Amino acid sequence: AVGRMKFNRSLLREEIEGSGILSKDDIIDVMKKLIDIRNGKGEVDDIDHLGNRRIRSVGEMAENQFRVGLVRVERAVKERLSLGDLDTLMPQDMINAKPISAAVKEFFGSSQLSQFMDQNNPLSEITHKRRISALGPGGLTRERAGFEVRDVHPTHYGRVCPIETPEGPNIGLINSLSVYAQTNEYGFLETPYRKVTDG
Amino acid sequence: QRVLDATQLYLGEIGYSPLLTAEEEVYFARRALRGDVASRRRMIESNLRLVVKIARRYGNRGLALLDLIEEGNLGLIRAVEKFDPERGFRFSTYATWWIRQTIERAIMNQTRTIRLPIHIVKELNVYLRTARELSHKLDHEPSAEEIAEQLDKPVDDVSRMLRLNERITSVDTPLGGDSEKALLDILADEKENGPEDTTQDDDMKQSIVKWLFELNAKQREVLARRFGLLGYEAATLEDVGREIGLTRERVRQIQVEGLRRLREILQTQGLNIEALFR
Amino acid sequence: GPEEITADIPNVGEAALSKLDESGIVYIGAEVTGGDILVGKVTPKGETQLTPEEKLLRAIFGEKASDVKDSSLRVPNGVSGTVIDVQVFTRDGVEKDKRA
Amino acid sequence: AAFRSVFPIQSYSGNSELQYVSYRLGEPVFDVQECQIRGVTYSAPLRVKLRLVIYEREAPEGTVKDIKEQEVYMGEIPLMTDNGTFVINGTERVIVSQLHRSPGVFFDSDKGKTHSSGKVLYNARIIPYRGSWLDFEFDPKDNLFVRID
Amino acid sequence: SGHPKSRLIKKFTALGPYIREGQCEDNRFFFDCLAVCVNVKPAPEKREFWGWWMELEAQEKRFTYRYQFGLFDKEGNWTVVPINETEVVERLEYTLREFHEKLRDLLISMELALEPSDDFNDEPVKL
Repeated sequence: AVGRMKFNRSLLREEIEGSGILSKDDIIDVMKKLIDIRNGKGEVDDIDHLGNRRIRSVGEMAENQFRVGLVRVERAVKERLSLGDLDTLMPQDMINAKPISAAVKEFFGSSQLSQFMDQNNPLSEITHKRRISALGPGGLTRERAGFEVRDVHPTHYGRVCPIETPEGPNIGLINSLSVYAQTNEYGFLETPYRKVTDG
Repeated sequence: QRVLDATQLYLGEIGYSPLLTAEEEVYFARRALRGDVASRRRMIESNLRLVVKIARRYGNRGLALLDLIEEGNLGLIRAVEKFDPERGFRFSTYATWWIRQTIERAIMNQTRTIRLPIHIVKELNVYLRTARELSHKLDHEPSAEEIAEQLDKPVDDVSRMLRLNERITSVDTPLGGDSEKALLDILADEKENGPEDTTQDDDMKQSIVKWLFELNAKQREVLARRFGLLGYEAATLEDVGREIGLTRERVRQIQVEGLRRLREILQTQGLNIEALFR
Repeated sequence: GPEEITADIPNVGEAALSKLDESGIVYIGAEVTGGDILVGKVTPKGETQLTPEEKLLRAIFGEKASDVKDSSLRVPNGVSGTVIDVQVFTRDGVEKDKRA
Repeated sequence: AAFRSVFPIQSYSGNSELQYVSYRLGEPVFDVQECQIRGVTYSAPLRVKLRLVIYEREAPEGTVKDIKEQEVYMGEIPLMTDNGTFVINGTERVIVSQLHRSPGVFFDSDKGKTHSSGKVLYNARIIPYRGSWLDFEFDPKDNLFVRID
Repeated sequence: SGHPKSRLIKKFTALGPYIREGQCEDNRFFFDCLAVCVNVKPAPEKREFWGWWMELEAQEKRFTYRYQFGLFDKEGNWTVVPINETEVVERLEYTLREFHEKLRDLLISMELALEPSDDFNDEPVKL
């Protein structure tokens, strides 16, 4: 839903939802927009801009790991089903508990992001929980993190702290969330502002 | 020009034989079992796709795919070796047993780095199947006690067979996530003594030899051949009875006398039983 | 064989075995320090085949050989604390001792 | 969402299909204090109610001769405690939230030399949450070149 | 050789379990089809076969065949003796006729002729 929203908002469509897969007019519109970007009309984006950067969390990544367990259970169930019999067999042996448990425990036990709580303060607990790291699965590493994602942005204001990042090899990859910085329906970091009316 | 990996070349290769009909299979086996090698070549060369089909199911065990295929090939060669066309059966039903069993024995043999035998692996697979069926009844991991309950076998036996399912780890994997510390940095060479224990032993040996030469000759020859210490062999009291001093009781007597003198000599240097044995 | 837990550990004197109870675990509240025995663990071994220097030593002092080796949990070097808690787990079927 | 995504699983057109009904989560046998002491995780089991359907022969979308509902178990999800922490093997772990690039089209340029003439070569890139990538890079001769993964 | 002579043995092996490759000669090829066992009971080596056995003679004009019948002995040879039994003779004749049909279609595909020998006239099969 997020990718289709960012898509139809990037090539200027009125819908913000649709088919999660591509279509012909999607690819043709991306081609025409790229061509217009060559001819001058339209400008390039930037990755560090926080309208182009989500926030995955425990629910999102845990559901992804649960899907990763279930596709292997789907492979094993298609192996059990079509082969052999029909049967009047019951669906208690066609499903092995240990792959799904293995997947979700492999995430929660030792992922990149499953870290020990640095529990030697209240403050250390809170700022471990409110961590915005850009490493891990689907994220870059320290060796090939150029000077752009290390940098601060004019969009960080109100979303990500500019002075709380651990110096060292990962400067500005282990950013910390601001105080009031909420999180969208989709996941980009939104921040409160109080509306000036007429004056 | 094929892309040169081993799997694509093989799977493209095996299709160059038409699959045989039943009368065709029977005639080829009739020619094969009387010693015509071309018939054997045709029968084994055609049913390779059967081996890939059967060994397709045995994937994602310890062996890679082409290992499973090649081990099924051995059983297929065994199957044409012992096929009978006189039962009238289709060849696939008889060869399926041989190929399936010789890939099963392959996974039982060449998977574990410490090779468990066949019957131990079948006994462990009995328990793992029981645990897989027991996990849906109590919705947690069935214990060693639970499997020993459901099979009514002794708990120590099931505990032993599950401990023989250790999944022997690597050494070269790093620890703690950060790629700076594998098990070579953690493990200590336990059999090799360092310089401290190695110099304590040599100093103790020289001290023993010095104290023995501090003791008189008749005592220390008994105490030397008695333990094989001062360049001698560890002899019996009966043996040094016939060899040096004919009264075995006197050999025991001079041994106790030398031990008392050495007790005094050791305790003069402050080394008591608390000193040498904490 | 099984590694036992008892407080009869070979080649250690009473000076460290004062702090354990009779069940091989230390007392709660005991002021332990660097090197003292917390939990006395005897471990079985076999085929000793002693070098004749240790044979002569154990014959000088009359000491017996020990078929059980000592793998007791002692305190690491440097840390001197106060034992505030002992949690004893047991596999089912194993007999709990007096401490557990 | 994950179940209704991957389920129903059907056979290899084998007139049989495993569908999903509803799930439910169990009660943890150990609360957080006892499971921090005991060294186990703080988890709860999901008893997924499933149903195995059997399509009939000569029945493409004909009826089912045999359906069978059976509440099955699989896995054990660690429950998040009341502060945002988990208990995994006696310890206390915190799943750090990740900031990744948003899926969808992404019209980056090149803006480097990369040509020995300094021409810029714009490239679209279509990142999904799951699936194969797609670029459309320009070439220095103003050729438009797709590339897939 | 003095013919194409090397593709044809491949066509014969593609024809089916009939050509004995080692029993071929210069411009002369061999064919047999083991079809009826004499007994089921003994070992698969010691199971003799009721079958026919014909040789060839290769000319660029025509292909020459001489038919024979008999048994395949345990020693690995053939002896011209027919068993007076109807349906096994019909089995040998029917399989032989299918083989001859496939071989005739093969030499049709190379546009050759299928001539019987001077000694085919003593064979009790129809061809």
